[PDB]
Amino acid sequence: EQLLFLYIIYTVGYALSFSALVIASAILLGFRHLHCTRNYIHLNLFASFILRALSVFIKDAALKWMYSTSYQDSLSCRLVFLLMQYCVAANYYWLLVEGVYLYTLLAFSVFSEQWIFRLYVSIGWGVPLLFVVPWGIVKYLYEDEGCWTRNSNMNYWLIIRLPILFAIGVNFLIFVRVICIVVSKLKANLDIKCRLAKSTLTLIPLLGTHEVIFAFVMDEHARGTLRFIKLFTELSFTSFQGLMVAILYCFVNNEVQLEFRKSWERWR
Amino acid sequence: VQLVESGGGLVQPGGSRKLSCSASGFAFSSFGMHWVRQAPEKGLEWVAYISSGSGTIYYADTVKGRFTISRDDPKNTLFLQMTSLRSEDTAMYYCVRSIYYYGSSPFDFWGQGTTLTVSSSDIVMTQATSSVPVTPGESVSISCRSSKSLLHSNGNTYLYWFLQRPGQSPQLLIYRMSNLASGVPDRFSGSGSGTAFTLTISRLEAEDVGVYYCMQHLEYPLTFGAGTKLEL
Amino acid sequence: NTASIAQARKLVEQLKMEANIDRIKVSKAAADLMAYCEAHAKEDPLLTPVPASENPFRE
Amino acid sequence: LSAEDKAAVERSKMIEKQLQKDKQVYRATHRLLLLGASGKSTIVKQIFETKFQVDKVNFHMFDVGGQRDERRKWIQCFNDVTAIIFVVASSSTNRLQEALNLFKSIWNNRWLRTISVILFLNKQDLLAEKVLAGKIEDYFPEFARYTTPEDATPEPGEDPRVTRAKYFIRDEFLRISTASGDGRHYCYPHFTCDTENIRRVFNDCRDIIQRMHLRQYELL
Amino acid sequence: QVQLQESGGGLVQPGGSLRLSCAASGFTFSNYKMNWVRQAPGKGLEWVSDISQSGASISYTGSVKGRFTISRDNAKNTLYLQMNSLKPEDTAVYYCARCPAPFTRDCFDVTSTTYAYRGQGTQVTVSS
Amino acid sequence: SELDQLRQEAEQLKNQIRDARKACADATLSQITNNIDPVGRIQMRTRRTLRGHLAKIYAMHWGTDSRLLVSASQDGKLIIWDSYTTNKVHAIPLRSSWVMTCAYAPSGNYVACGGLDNICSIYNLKTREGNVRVSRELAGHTGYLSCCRFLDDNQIVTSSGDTTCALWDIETGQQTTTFTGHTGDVMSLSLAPDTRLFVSGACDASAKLWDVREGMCRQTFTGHESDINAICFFPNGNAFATGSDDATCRLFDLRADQELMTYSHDNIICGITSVSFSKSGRLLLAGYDDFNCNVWDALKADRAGVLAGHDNRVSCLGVTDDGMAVATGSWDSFLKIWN
Repeated sequence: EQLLFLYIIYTVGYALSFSALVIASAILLGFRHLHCTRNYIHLNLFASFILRALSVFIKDAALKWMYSTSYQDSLSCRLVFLLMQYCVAANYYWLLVEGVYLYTLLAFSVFSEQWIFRLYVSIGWGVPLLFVVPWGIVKYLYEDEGCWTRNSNMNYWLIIRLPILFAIGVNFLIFVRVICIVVSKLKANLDIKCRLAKSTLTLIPLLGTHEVIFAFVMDEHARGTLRFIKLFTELSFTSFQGLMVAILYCFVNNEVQLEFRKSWERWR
Repeated sequence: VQLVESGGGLVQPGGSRKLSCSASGFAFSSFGMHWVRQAPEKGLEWVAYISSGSGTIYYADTVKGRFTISRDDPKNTLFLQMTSLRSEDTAMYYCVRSIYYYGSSPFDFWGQGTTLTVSSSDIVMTQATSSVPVTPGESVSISCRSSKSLLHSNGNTYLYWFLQRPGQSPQLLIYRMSNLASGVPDRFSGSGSGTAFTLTISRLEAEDVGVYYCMQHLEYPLTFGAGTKLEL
Repeated sequence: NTASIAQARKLVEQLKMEANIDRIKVSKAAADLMAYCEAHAKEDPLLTPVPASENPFRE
Repeated sequence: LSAEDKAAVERSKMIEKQLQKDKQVYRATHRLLLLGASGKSTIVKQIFETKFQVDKVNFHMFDVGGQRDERRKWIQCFNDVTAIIFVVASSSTNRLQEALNLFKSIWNNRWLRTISVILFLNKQDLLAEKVLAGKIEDYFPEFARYTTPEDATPEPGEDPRVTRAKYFIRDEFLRISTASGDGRHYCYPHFTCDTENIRRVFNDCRDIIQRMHLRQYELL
Repeated sequence: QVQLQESGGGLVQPGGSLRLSCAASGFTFSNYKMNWVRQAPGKGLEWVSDISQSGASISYTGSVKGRFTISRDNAKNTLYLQMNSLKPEDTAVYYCARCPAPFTRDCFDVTSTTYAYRGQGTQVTVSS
Repeated sequence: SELDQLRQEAEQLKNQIRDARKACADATLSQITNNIDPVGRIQMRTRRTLRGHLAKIYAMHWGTDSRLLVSASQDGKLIIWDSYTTNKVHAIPLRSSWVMTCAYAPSGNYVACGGLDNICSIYNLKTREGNVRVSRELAGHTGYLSCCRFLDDNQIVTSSGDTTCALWDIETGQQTTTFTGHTGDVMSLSLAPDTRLFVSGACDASAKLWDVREGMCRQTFTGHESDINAICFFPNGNAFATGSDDATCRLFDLRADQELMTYSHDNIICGITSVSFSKSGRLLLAGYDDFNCNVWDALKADRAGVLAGHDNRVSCLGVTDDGMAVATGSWDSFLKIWN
């Protein structure tokens, strides 16, 4: 009855979040000076969001505009459904790319930059294809439905999930190792609570680990408005991550900040 | 410096062969390379072209498909595969050096060459005349005309001059129609304007009699004139 | 201590040589440089702007 | 339109690709500046230039024993050096104070503001028998109030007072370091003396690398 | 010219007092942090004191702190060193130096007696 | 102690020289140029960005053809750019990675580079064997090399960090003369247009004028507070500009043996590390150390132009022989050419 009000109130907020995120991609794109392979891992990842918020914003008309006005059960439906269900894995794998690059920088010391970056853009774009094409084959032949509906079987909607679970798990693990090494530096050195608060609360929104923060027991918060509580937590955290990766790595980054300071200096 | 072509000789029509160029004494890899042909007693013509780092091949209309050009930088040696041979290919082939940057002198060295014997649109270059009687001491003025303007929008006028002494590989003399070559005495001096060009030799003496070729480089294919013979 | 002896001797001969030179009025020097700058002021492409054809870095 | 300048641009892009290749071979080598007062002949175990490697990581160390001793100019060169191996003796003539003010100047310089120092305090054992058989307070008075803090692991066998002297020197240098600009760079003072200090240099380089990446990521 | 005159110095008995001083022309005395350096016979050089642009931040060598004091009158463009309770080992030539460049916390002054911005030096002997 | 008497006539000679300079500084430059008209804030932009260097562009030098320019980076790379086609005509690896100066022979056939190995390497550009190669290893200096300039294709004048400039006969391999006399490391030498003489600025705040053949100083100037980083002779060959760690520039006029102007500003507190005039002379390109370069009206000492452009120390600067642009090579590894 009520969460619909949340959806229709945060529609414009999430569109403007998408806008702020593409704005931050543009800022990290144009300057020619913030360019560095550390930022091309970022600058694409923001697009993997731009692939999503397009969906949940411009897919909305798939349930409103076309339902504002049966033949549409041709490809023109299930192809857009695959667009959304693929941009989802594109996001959940570009978070993984960012994490694997973090570990790559902070772990090993001899590896080609352009070669490794090309390997990462592959592992970030192809792999969601390399396990959403078998979904296409199955949901085309064996249990194809109209517009490729929600979940035909227990093991046939596992197709989209299990590799996304792998990506989320690897993001969590590399996050844990990054925090282990950070605190190892910090207590091997010559008030920490602020340090680790700000640190981890910046390292989680980028790597997208919040999902595995509240993902221990399932199928038990399905009543007593607890299902809606779970919906609120998960939907808000995800629909915030798009804003938050930009807000913490494009507005509060000292390098882009001094870039803007010097740019205004250069504006007489 | 040492461009030794090899492999030529007798052939059967339509047959096949593999000409090589052992190129030594310089920075082989940094040099773009050409092949050029001369029919036993006719003028010059460019045959095939490879670039530096084997990154661009160009061919003349008469040889595309039938001719292959390749290089081996570690072995420091150029290669041409002859296939689909015709009677019009019983000629002498010259392995040619050339390097391109601002102010360079391409075609700076044409190897000795080797003969091949097989027996059964563009920018036209109007030479002066096949043969001209001349004696030492005075000044001579070899003329040349072009179908198009060789002067470019960039600023360079793209015409080269070469001199062939009897029984040896020709030599570059002038580049971009005005600039003298290395090792070439001030005696020679070319000049001109758009589609009008000349090689003027003052103080003419011995070691100067041969054929004078007026070629261009404004674009591919590369053209030539028949060649003005001078005598004693 | 003889290193300072030699250095002072050489320094003082250098001071003598540089002191016994001619020297012209800064009025003369400044007027000369100003005349040079006003003369060759229409003949340099840094101060003197040149249309965008023969500023051959343009494009 | 690139009539003959097409081949020019072709050779330009070939040489530019060569620039990419040596970018690969440059961004992955560690330039470190030696700054003496040894092991440099042993640190090349694997004349001015000195190249070697640890764990397939290649180190280019420049010694500067060829200049006059006015450094305010020919040291700016090393603003992009990875680390400064600052090889200073432990037995002081007053060597410790000249070394102290040299270290302080390096730390404060506007180009070396963001360079970590690796401090090597040579000949600690030689200082040990020197100050045992017979001095320190004769040059630094504040050595009388000093005692070794409990968080300083000694080498067993020698005099806790010898360890106290060593750590007093180290504490002077780290007081320099922390007194201004801990935001960008850090001293990594070791206690040399005949082991592989190459491992110390390697581990400190890894530490500096990781710290710089964590600092651009907004973590450290 | 960047010239630094120094004054004061002579044969004094141990434990006495002395105020050696420095008048500096050839720069804006404010902008640099000054120095006192010394050379004791048979020895190289060594740095004794430091005083910043404002003179707030100050420093000494260990063997003179509390004993010697460094002050600077930027208004008068001068640098003073008050030596007290001297010692036989304090006999040396004392040079007023200034750090190479202004507005900096950096200094490279002491050398192998090869430096450009120090005065000529006043002898100070402490003996009987 | 006769040395005390030596210092005595030395100091009285200094007083006599300064009094004579007062008798020759009877009207300063700013007094009479005041009546002249201003210029206007020159709105110079970038025109090209040359981007191939792996490390700080530490030195640069045009060629007399006013199109090519050599540049030296301390990764060990000496590359000859063509500007118009912005192409890498050559790229040269060096015997040692630390170089503080490059030089382009006025004939165009050679380049010279040197630095912390004390040596000046001269490389043949127009060789007939293809690739470029080091023709000469001029190795007689005891400190580092900071500046090298070509007289002609055979003799080079090189200032070192041992306080000596030098003249070498490049063909011979050994030094023609040793211009000694400085007390601070020579930081920049500037050939007179007629190459009959040259200035050199050093780290003792003093600029010396020498006679290229007699091999002996002819003047010393001192109106700069701190070390001299850069020096450039006027087009006349009568004045020169010096730039120092004091964060100002000075005109030292050769005839009057003294100073004419100071180029200073309240904001600037950073040591200027490059200087050069334009071709005419009315402007002065001072490459500062707060990442900018300023364009000083040399006859007014106002600041007119500001070339910002860069994102690190601008460590070199030089105008074309025909006044067609300024190349600025900073520590961010970009050469910016400006019209």
